[PDB]
Amino acid sequence: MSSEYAKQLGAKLRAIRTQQGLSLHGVEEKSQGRWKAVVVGSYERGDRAVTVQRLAELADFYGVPVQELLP
Amino acid sequence: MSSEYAKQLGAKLRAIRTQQGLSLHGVEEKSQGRWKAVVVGSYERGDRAVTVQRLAELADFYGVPVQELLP
Repeated sequence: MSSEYAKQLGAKLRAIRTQQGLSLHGVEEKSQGRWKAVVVGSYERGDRAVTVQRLAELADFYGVPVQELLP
Repeated sequence: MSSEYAKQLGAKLRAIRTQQGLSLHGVEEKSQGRWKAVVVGSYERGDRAVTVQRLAELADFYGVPVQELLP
């Protein structure tokens, strides 16, 4: 994905996370360790590729439609 | 992405395409060549990775919400 797309997708992932009062540590705890803070952080910065499958899994985790996370 | 996820995502991409009466050639024509028949075909079989950005672009092209294409 383009740098801009990855950056914007990561920004929405960060916004949705913070919006429901979760820190990266909080995400790791709530997900029983499935979603590691370091990994989610990398997705949010756009430093690591977020696959469609992963995006769908995160959307479900956060309780929001995939559309809300799309740039 | 898992083989099953890629396969299912491709199946929905194929279903939506055919549903609106477009052949792979038709897609290449309607998209002025942006979406090549060989490439879209590979996405449909799950032989080539479909990025989130690409999925969003295809959803727009087909005129359907991204959700309709998600396994």
